[PDB]
Parts: sequence; structure tokens; C-alpha cells
Amino acid sequence: MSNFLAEQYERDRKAIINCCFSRPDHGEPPNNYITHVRIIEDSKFPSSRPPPDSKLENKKKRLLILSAKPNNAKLIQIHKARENSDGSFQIGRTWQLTELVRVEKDLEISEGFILTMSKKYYWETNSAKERTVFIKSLITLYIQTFEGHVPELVNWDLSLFYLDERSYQRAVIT
Amino acid sequence: SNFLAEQYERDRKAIINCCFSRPDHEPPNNYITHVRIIEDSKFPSSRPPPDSKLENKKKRLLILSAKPNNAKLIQIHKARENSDGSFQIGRTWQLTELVRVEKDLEISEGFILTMSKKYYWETNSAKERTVFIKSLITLYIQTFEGHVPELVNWDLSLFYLDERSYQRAVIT
Amino acid sequence: SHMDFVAFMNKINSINANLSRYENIINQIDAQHKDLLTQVSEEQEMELRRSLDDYISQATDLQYQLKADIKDAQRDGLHDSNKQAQAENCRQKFLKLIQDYRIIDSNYKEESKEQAKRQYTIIQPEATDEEVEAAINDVNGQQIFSQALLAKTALAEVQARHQELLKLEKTMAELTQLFNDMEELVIE
Repeated sequence: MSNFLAEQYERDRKAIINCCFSRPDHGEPPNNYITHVRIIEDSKFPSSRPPPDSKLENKKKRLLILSAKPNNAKLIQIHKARENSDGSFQIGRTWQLTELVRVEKDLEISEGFILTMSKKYYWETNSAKERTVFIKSLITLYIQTFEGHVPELVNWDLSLFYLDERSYQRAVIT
Repeated sequence: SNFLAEQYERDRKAIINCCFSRPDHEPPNNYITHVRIIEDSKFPSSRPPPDSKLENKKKRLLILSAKPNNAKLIQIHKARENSDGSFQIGRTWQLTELVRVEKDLEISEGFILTMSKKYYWETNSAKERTVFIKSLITLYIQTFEGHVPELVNWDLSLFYLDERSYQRAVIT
Repeated sequence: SHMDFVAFMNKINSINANLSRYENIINQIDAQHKDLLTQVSEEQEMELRRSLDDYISQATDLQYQLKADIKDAQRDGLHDSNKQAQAENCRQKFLKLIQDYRIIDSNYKEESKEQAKRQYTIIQPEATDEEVEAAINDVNGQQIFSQALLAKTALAEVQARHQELLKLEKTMAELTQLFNDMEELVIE
């Protein structure tokens, strides 16, 4: 049907906002939810492409969440969460967007991508077009935040981020 | 110098006679002070170049007044001297619009007033700029509960202020 | 109707006209940036600022018109698969040019802050490096009552570059809000 993903997106969006981005803490106000995506992670291969025959025991169902601090729209955080049996979510790891250094596309797997903060993280989405939507959301959010800079882009179609060759090489942090 | 005190005196009584004497339906405003300025036709918002042709300079006047029923409603006027030998007001601001008052460091006669837009004018000398700005800011302090506009490149001792008293009295 | 289609093509031709018009303006702005970062005489320095000030306003006007003209073509394509894609192709080309302008003012900003730090270590021989970094950064700064020195005229050029940094960042703030305006799929 190709439109169930949009149905579960809004469902997860309300779930994420209800438990993690609406109530105060202990206590700054909650961050502002921006977007999210469902990712898959290989437990014994978290930083590289897993082998094609990795049994389902190694796979994890996680989510990546992008949010900004409530008093500063230029401090974007990258969160990582999992679904509790109760139905809500629990944030496990939070990165600062300034830590983003490299974003790499997997040329072989239409769902896999690599984010590089202090370490390398290999993740893959459920469908090929969910990788495109989220990465375009993340790169756009970075250019908008950091004065029009870009992390090192590898194997990406620069036209997806409204860039070409001479404008990427002019805003790349390297 | 002598004639200068007589120049602004002939302008004062002429401005009152032409624009602040007889009511035109409400009684007119009460004159306060004025200053002769120079406005660049093509560069009214920034410093013009020295090679700006004299066909771009305009002889205007900044007039301060207030409505007779309220001495806290100061208005800023831009008058024009014309070939008829008469004064005519063609621009009016409210004193509350005044946000930033800047002094040109290179040009001893230049000053910037920022109402809705930015306006760069030049007085006929450096001393006439000090008198008008010292009168304008003091009038602003007396009107808006001791607040001052955003002052730039002004020796705050001229307004009996210093560094600590300015940050507390600025409107930002 | 058929006559109702050639008017849409006039809209597309008018947008593409103002897109190449907007691209030449941005490239003209970048040329002024490269020239203003070199040691040029005060004679034609303000002649480059005058052309730059005229180009920046021309860009602001073309951005507003392109924002309206493209969004006008989008709602015309709400019920036509081809008229929607053509208006979408003009939207993607517009956003690409806003990204070019944002990057161009970004490079000129950092190269103007470094150019201002070299102009600031002389008027303030101390401070370096921890305190000269926060002097250029963050309006307002140390320009207030640094007037112990009433060579005397060059003491205000650091304020000319510092205000230009503010004018640049406000422009990028405008370009960012314009970038998010076009990303909204307006419906009618």
C-alpha cells in the first residue's frame, strides 16, 4: 500500500512526544521533537556492514530521534530509543548534532547508512525510502543549524540536499 | 559665532509662525528646538562618499515639538525651506519611534537616527550636532521614565551617564 | 482549458527568468566578497560596498517574488500531475540557489571574522587569544567605551566590519526562514 509507514509515523510521533518531549524533567523543560525514524542495529556489528547471514538474534529494533533544546533552536540533539513493552519509549543515548562529522550511504544495501560522531555507527532503516527521508531531514537540519556547513558526505546524491559539487566542497567542514 | 545665535533665532520665530501658531482642524504643537541638517538624496541611510555631487545635498531641518495637551508626546519633524521663503513640514515621527542614535567618528557633523528606517544627516558644524543630540536625548530621558535610546559612539558623560548607568537605562 | 495551460507556462518562464536572474545576483555578490577581502584602496572599497549593498537588496526582492510566484504555481498544480512537477522543479531549483547564497555568506563571514581579528589585535595588543575571540564574536562586544583613543580614523573600521558581520548573520537568518517557507507545502 506504500502508505502504512505514514500511518505508523504519526502513531510513533504522538507516542514519542507524549512520554519524552512534553513533560518537564528534574528540571528543565523537555526538548522539542523534530522528526524520527525506525532503525535496525546489529548487536555484534554496530560500526560496520553486518555479514549477510547474521541471524535475527543480533538485530535490534531502535529509533533515532532529532530534537532541539527548548530555549535554543540551534542546539539539536540526536537521540536513540527503544520501545518498552508498556508502549512508550526510553531514550538510551543522546548525541549533540555538533558531533556529526561524516554521513555515509551504503552503496550495496538500500537501507544501510553510517553516522560518525566520536565513533562509527552503522544502522539500516526498514525501507529504502525511509533512509532517504531521514538523512535528508538530518543534513537539512545541520546546514540550517551550523551557519550553512555540511559534514563529510560520502556516496550521496548531493542534489538531494539542494547542493552540487562546488557548493558542497565549499561548506564541508574538512 | 554671534550670527549663529541670530540664525537659529530667525528660524525659531519663522517655524512658529508657519507651523506652530494658528490651529488647523486642534491647537498646534508647542515648539521646543530645531537644528539645520543636510540630507543626501541618494544616500539617506548611510555615509555618502566625499565625491558625492552637490546636486544630491538637501537643506532640511529637524524640529522637535509636542502637543499642547501632553508634554510627553514629543514629535520629530523634517522641515523644508523652499523658494517661497516659507517653512513646510513633510515628515513626522513619534519620539517613541527613536531607537538608535549614532555619531559618525570620521565626520564631525554626521549623526544617525533610527526610527522606522535609518536616517543619516549632517549638521552645519560639529558643535550644532552636540547641542541637538544633547537636547534630544535629555528630552527622551525626561519623557520615557529615564530610559535612553541605543546610544552608539557617544561620550556618555555628555548626558551625565557612564558605563553602568547606560546598560540599565537602555530600552534593549 | 488549453488557454489556461499557456498561462502556466508563462508562469514557469517567468520563474526561470527570475531564477537565472537570482543566480547571477548571488554570483555577483560572491565576486564582491572576494575583492573586499584583499587590500583595496578606500577609493573603490566603498564603491564595492555600494554595489554589494545594491546587490543584497536586489536579492531580497527577488527572493520574495520567487517565493510568491512559485507558491502560486504550486497551487495551480494541485489537480494536475504535470503542472505540479513543473512547479516542484522550480521549487527545487529555488532552494538550491538559497543554499548557494547561504554557503557564500558563510565563507565570507568566517573570512571576515578572521580579517577582523587581524584588525583587532592591533587596537587591543592584549586579550589575545582567548579574549580577542569573544570580542569579535557576539554582539555587542568591547566597542563600547573603548574610545580612550579619540591612525585616529582607522579606529572605527573594526566597527564597520563588526556591523557587517551582524548584517551577514541576519541575512542568513532570513535565508534560513525563507528556506523553511518553501519547504512548507502550502495548500489552498
